Amino acid sequence: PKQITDIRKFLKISRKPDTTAVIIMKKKSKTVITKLKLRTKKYLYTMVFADRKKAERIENSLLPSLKRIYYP
Amino acid sequence: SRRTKKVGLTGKYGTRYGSSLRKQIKKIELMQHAKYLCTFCGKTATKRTCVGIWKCKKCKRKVCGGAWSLTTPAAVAAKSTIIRL
Amino acid sequence: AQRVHYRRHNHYNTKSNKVRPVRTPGGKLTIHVVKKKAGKPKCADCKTAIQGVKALRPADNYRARRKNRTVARAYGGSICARCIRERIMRAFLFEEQKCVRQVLKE
Amino acid sequence: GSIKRFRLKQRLGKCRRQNRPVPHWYRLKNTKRRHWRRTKLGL
Amino acid sequence: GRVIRGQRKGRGSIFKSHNHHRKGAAKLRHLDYCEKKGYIKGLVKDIIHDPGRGAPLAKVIFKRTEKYGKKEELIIASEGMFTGQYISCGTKAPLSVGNILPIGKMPEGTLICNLEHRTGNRGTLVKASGCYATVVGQSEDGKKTKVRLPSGAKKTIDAKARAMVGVVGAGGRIDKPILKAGVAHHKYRVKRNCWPKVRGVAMNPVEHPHGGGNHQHIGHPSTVSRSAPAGQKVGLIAARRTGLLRG
Amino acid sequence: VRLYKLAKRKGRHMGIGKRKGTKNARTNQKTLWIKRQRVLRRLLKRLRDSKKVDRHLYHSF
RNA sequence: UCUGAUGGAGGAUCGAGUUGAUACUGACGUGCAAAUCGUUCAUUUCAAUCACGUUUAGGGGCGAAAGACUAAUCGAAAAG
RNA sequence: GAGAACUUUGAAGACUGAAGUGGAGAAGGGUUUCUUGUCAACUGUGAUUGAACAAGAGUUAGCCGCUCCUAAGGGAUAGCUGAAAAGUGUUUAAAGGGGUCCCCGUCUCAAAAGGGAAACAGGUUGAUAUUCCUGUGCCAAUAGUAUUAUGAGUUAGAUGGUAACAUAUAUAUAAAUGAACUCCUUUACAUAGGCUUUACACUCGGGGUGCGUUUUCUUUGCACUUUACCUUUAUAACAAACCUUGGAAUCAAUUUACUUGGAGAAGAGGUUCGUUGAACUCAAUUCAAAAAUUUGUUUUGUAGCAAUAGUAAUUCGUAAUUAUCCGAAGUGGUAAGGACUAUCCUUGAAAAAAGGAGGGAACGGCUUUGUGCUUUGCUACUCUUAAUACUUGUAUGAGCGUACCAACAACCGCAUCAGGUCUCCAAGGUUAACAGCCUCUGGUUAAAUAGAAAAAAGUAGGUAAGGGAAGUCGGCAAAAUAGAUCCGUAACUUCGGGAAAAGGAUUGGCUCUGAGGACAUUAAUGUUAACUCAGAACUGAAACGGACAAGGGGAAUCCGACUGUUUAAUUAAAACAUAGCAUUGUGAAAAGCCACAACUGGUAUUAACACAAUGUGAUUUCUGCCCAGUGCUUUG
RNA sequence: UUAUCCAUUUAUAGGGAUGAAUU
Repeated sequence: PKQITDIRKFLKISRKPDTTAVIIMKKKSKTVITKLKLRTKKYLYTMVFADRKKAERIENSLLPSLKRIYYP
Repeated sequence: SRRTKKVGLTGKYGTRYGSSLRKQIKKIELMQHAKYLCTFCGKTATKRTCVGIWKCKKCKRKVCGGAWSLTTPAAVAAKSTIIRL
Repeated sequence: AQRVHYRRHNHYNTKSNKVRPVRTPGGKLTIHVVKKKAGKPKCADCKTAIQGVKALRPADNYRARRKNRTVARAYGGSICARCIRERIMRAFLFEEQKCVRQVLKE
Repeated sequence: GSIKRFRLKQRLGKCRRQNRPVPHWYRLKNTKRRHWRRTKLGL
Repeated sequence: GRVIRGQRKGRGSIFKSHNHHRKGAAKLRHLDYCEKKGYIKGLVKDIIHDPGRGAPLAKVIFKRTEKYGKKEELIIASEGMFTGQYISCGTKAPLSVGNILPIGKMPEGTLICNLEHRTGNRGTLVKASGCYATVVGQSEDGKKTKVRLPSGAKKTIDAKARAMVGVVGAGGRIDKPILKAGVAHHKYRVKRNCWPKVRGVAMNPVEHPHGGGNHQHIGHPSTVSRSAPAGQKVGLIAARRTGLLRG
Repeated sequence: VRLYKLAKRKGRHMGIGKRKGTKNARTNQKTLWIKRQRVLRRLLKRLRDSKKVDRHLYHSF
């Protein structure tokens, strides 16, 4: 498992052919924070989003033919 | 304070073995555990490593010597005769 | 308290079978075998540990990156820096004395 | 023991197989029987 | 009777040398043209302890002449030699402690070790710690020279035989009293199975000629002839004399 | 056990008729020396660092 | 020379465990047991203890020595 | 159930008491394992039980092991002996590999505790789990050509730092030319002692949740409150070592201890390794101050794994919802690491495998002349990772073990035998303590029998007035204190001891008093921890190491100096050994001692401070006379 | 010295005047 913080690196990894699935995790903190995890052949890359607006925008902009799995 | 009147380092032997044997072993353990002058670095830090090997803690250099002392009179005499020429 | 047991077919506490207890997320205390600690690489002359180079066991050293196995100067990763400098001056000065003896022969 | 050789394991299986009783239908027309605790097969 | 303990030693079953941790045989360089007509200098890279013996050994590095490379030699160290020292070997090597010279080249009265009783056997005499031989004379024609061995015997050896100038280190090892049986146990643990001894007079007559009786005595003269068979040579073998010495 | 520990904190069950190990076994004298030396050395280092004492007096003490 | 600390040596001491086996000449002695049980006792940094592997084979081995041990067999094993 | 003291369930009373009939393994066993039946015999009483009998079933691995390496060593080859059988194993070996003529080179086996490519958590079955499922990783391998793509380098091999050294973060730190030939390092190593760090363990307090006590008291007692491998995990911190600057006696730095310095200390600033593995604002983000990207201030996240899993709860058809999973500390038990010090007439394996270096052999591409080279005309090319396509024989992951017992009835003792049998984990109280005794988790309440009665006698214990060894071969057996603190301690002595000599006093509970540390502010004030000593009152049937645990001393004599060893199953000793002492042989491959039928071999990887053969048996003080006898030995 | 025997080695130069060093 690898955590990545750069949004451009995240999208660049997502667009790659190896990537198959994106995992969406949402949970209440104290506000709901989320974690987006691309599943590649080598590693599983997660980025943590504190806000909801940016997380939704990234999820929508995410390439759609790769399958989505929501854990909650 | 002074811990032993005369037994010295042989106090580790307690009362075992003869007094003469303990005194004789004391006489040479005294010089077996002593520090000797390292003629290469000039610091008195040469200690016995094994039965005939003496290592300088500073030089890290080791030298063949006597069983219980860095030098033996028989060896120093021979070296003196050789260097005379 | 929770008691543990060996898991790696070796049930004697030899130096290759040292273990570390660890508490799992399942709330149970288990045992993991610790890797044997490797000695540090040493200089060829002074037999002193050379810095800038990792101290991995051969299996790990095979997988380590090249940057982590060497230094970058002369006998790097084989001779310590002070020994190398002493060898430098020894070579140069001894060639110099040889040359001056050759020129003083006549 | 738990760790065994292949030949030893096959021998154990054969010795277990030979411990079954005579079939009933055959009895319409055994003595070489052993118990694991009484007679050790030594092999 | 049965085979006695001395007889069982030659079978070499449990009486072989405990040699697991020995560092190698102590030998000088094999004779070479360099050693015959010049000096070759080797650097004593290290001096180590050989668990069998009392004298320390010297790991000496020579540079091969027939091919590129370095050769390693294990030479019984002389008293006073140190790591990082260059020792010269051969006919033309200067006479100094640690050098290897032919016996014919050293003057009379010098002390030597690592002697070759026959030229080229790379070292056979004077090797136990603290021992030395004295060169007590050379022949007029060269070719022969007389030495006095640590046993006090004069021996005549050809002049080309080599030896090391100096005395072998770790001298005086005898003067320390082994205080306790444990030190003797550890001493012989790395040499042989010659210890403890057990007196033959305490055995039974079946396994020793000294054994038996109601009083633990020899019963017959303890000096045995040189021609006595293997199970019979048990006492003082071919003794020229007995009792305390007076000179 | 909590109540007994509280009583011990008040010093209730430490009498000489309640001790079974020797004095050193109960309170290691080497450890007592260790603590005392460490506090004295810490104090001396603090004084030298704060310059309330000089280097020579620090070494002497 | 004397005093107080520090230090941690020793085939040092007590002592569980381990390894043994002093005494009761206890029990048992058609035993739980072809050598056990109970109490007592010796031993614990070393000539220490244990395991596996390996070597030595019978007029031979091995023995800190008791004619000990060498598969319940030893002043010459066991099998034919 | 026909039948129940010994089958099952519930309740109770108890035990085992983390040195366990608790969990894992090895040797050995071999199906005893599981389920369903079942009782002829066995399960020394019963028996419906069972390790019995019967029928079925059950053991899943690239990561756990073997397999590989080498050790003590075994077998074999060449020889050489021998009738052979066999004995030895390089003693006249032309004995596999490498590059490309030369270099190196007997083979093979021997470790399920040594060395060693790589795995974790949760869940799952009647029986298997680091093996299955889910998820997340890691290791090794991956041929040739051609395409792409990723990075470098170049108009033939990169760059920073004074230095210690550092730098490739591409999905992925993959590439930083390098032959022959070399030289190193890792693998790779003893013991003792303390100091220190971390993890785990234990414990204290707070918050939440559930349960329990509740005649009375109790802001209460108990349980849960978790977080793996992997990410060079990033960083932080620390012991060390090194670099730069610095230039030391009024010597200084510094440890528990000693260690260190003009061969360069302190101070100041750095580098690296190693410990650990989210520490530290660590990361990202908000807000202010530096410029054609730096420093201070917030939020978020158990750093990713990760909560989706576990755990403890509250509800809902019967599979789902919900809430918690966070604020601080102390003790030092175990394990590992670190830096050290000390000991040795003891110096405490090897190889497979891997790495570093020294050295500098070879050199673009397209086309062309002439016999790989000189040549003319042009330049955007070489390495490295990944993917795809085709060719290549089918272009990932072999085989074997995996159930169960491990003794209490699965092993060995003829047996379901009070015996024996190797390793790891190791809670609380009291305490020096892994002792003893009691307890929590786990396990058990079973032992070739039960009930009743309870005399003799036996056996294992208790207690006994007065006397106190009169008993007896003999104080055999038992009794006597025995912990800790304070005091006191003789003869003798090898000066080390004797010594816990001998011999006294005290000890509970309660209420107090005193001493012993750490952390910040402008010389003075606050916050906070450990149990450890000392002293005083009071108190009680004068008792308090209350149980448990736990020396009897002294005066002498004999023997052996001591520690140690011994007749397995009648003798543990004064016997053996021992250090010390003395004697003897031997200068070597034509030697000493010993083995062998021969060949050959052990000591010997040895060399007189050695090897071999003897006697005596620490120390102290001694060791007298006899060479006629018998031995041994020397000359001719 | 040729039989025979022994020793050493990688059978590695014919006799007289503490850097490496190989193509």
